[PDB]
Amino acid sequence: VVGAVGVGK
Amino acid sequence: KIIQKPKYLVAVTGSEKILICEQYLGHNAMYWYRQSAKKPLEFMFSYSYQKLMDNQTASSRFQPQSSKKNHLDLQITALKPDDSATYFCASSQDRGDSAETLYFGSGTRLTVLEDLRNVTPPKVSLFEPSKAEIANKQKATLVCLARGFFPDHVELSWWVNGKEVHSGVCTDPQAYKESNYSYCLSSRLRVSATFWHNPRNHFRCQVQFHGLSEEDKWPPKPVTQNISAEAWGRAD
Amino acid sequence: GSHSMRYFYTSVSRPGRGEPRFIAVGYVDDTQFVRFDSDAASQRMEPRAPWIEQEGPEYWDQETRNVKAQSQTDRVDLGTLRGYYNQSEDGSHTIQIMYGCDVGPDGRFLRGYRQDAYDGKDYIALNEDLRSWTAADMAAQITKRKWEAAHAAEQQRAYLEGRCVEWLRRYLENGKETLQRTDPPKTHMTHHPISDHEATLRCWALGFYPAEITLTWQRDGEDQTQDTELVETRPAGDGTFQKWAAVVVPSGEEQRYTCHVQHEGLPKPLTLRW
Amino acid sequence: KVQQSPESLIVPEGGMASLNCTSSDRNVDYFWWYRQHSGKSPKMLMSIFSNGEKEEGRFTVHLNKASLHTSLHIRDSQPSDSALYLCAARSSGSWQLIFGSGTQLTVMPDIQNPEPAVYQLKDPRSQDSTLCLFTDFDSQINVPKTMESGTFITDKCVLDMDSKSNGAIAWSFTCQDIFKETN
Amino acid sequence: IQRTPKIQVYSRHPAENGKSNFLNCYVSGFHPSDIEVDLLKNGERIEKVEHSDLSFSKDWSFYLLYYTEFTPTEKDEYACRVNHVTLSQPKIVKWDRDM
Repeated sequence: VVGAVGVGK
Repeated sequence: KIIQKPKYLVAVTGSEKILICEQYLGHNAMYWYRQSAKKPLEFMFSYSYQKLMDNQTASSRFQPQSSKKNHLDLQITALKPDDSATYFCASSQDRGDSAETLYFGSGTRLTVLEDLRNVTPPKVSLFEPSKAEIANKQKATLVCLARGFFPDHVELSWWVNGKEVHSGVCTDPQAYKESNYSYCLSSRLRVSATFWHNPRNHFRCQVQFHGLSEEDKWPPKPVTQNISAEAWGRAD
Repeated sequence: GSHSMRYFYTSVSRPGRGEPRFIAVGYVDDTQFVRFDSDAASQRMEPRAPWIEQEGPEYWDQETRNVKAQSQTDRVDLGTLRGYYNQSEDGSHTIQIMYGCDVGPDGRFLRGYRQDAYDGKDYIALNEDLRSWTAADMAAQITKRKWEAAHAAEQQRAYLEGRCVEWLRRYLENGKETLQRTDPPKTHMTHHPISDHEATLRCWALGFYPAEITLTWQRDGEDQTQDTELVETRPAGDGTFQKWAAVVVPSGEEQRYTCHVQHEGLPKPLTLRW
Repeated sequence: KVQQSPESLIVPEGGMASLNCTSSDRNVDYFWWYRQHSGKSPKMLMSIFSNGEKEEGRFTVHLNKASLHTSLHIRDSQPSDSALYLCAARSSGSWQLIFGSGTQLTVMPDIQNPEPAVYQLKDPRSQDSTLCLFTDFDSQINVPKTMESGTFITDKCVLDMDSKSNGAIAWSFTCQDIFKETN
Repeated sequence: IQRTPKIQVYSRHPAENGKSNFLNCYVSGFHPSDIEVDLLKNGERIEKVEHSDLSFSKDWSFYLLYYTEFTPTEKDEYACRVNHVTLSQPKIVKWDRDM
């Protein structure tokens, strides 16, 4: 499953 | 800076209302939670980038509106008294699976009634200090009473010399049920005996009732109004 | 032995050609098993190995939701990084992201990683302890400050040591017949005269899995790196890989060279001779 | 589901408030503690994203992830800490906070010299309008609740001028007996 | 950052005339990701060409596999034509089944 944390850069 | 309109809202059984939620903070996730007696903060809807991410509402009558940027309004159709609750909109800067914190708006308190004719504003009564308290404690407590209003859509404040004060004040956290169609609420303000003995000082209890807007029809309409009682200091 | 799960993301802004292209691919070891392409018709996460289709509809709806949210995240970040570097919107730029987890033979977490690039250069990377970030340039330090404030490393670590490892284990089990099977290389040799006095010997390895393999030439039992040619391992297209190694040798002496093949699927290394 | 204990807590001013929260969902990774004052919106107090502890001022949050357990410790408790305390959890890969049922914390003010008194007040805009004020009693004292219709007794209400004082109001019987304690 | 693609053209299985196979053109080591890849049969472009999903290596360079089903014959020549911003003119690499 996907799991990149997506806090904006 | 989450914006929720309106703060208080009366609706009739079977009608449809929009609860407005806007934020101009640049937040990418917005959410809806429901506050009731048994569930203080029940999750309803989660959106990221204007897309529905998750939903735990078991009624199709609740439809969020996400097509407009900065908004996540909540439309509720065929309203029932069971829907009465405080609806909290929230937002976070980052998307919902990565947010470090959620900020909550002020809430919309929704009350669904069978009959709009029961809506009535409060009568506000100001009770003056006891001479014995002034003589014994060198303090003076004024008690404000708000009775006979419906529904429980009231904000109570104290104004001393035209300036709202919060020191020396205690208001009941929740209105009491006087009957099935009537609430009452109380509060008190305590000051110094010297401050009360000064006849230049002015004391006012304000109850802001939230009732029907202008869209609701009426055959003395119980509208949003500030009802006040006031007293001046006395030398004595 | 060890196994890995890894995802690769690519987001490319394209002035004049619509919204940024977003491509996501998932691998277990050397086997691709899912993909997403923002230009495809489905707008869905799509299967690419038989054993991932063992997952029910909730899996595909939720992965599709999750990967499309990531594409929106990259869309925002493309604009944010343009501002950091003071770049005009009429230019094309690329964000790339790789992350994943390894497990050991016991199925337990071994390591996790996450690296991001901008325009083909290091941007920010999770450090090996999974507790902090190494940002590569000035712009990436702005990102690093935001990610520290949002506890991004702890959130990434929680995925990498939890969900990542758990789903890897499930994939390895569902895909056991192929993921945990080693395919040995089929080998042969070719000979190509290049002149009247020199010829090329090429050592082939075909149909092997996983992609790791070692091809080494020897002359008279001694290693040969001079006048040798090694090609990049390549996919055959059916899940196996191919590779060759070549050497230029004096004509008449071809039989004095040996090719040596090492692969996880071979009980002993193979020695080939023309 | 998020399980909080205890349901309500009364601590004295200056005391330790200890609050617990567990999740039955084995997938949870992060916890938040929110505080909501009455009539206000929930405000985030503490957040914790891995095993360990985090101290901010008088507040310490702990997380034991293997037990899916978080605790909030409030030292040197203040009357202004009185509020509804909501625990929230989120799993990696989930898209919202799920909140528990809350702990209602009451911090009783420290009353050094309680001088309990019961006064009668008059509304000058209306005759036969009288109510009783019970004031300046100690924080450990019970205020009677009513059972007859037409008669109302409010819960104790702390106001601050130091000089913090407790008070309760009753209206509808004389003033001394309305505030009497039974059981 | 501009990196020239490496190009290999080859068949999935050993070529045998009259037997269905797949013609592959593997491009790798390139950056940026925009790239034009055609498979040619006797100089003419082949339709229905499929490609793998964009991925990349430890140095961030991209790689792609283009492939089509085909039946090798004795007479038919096949090639890969690749264009990229690093290339002045398209690069054409013939398929050599005897490699």
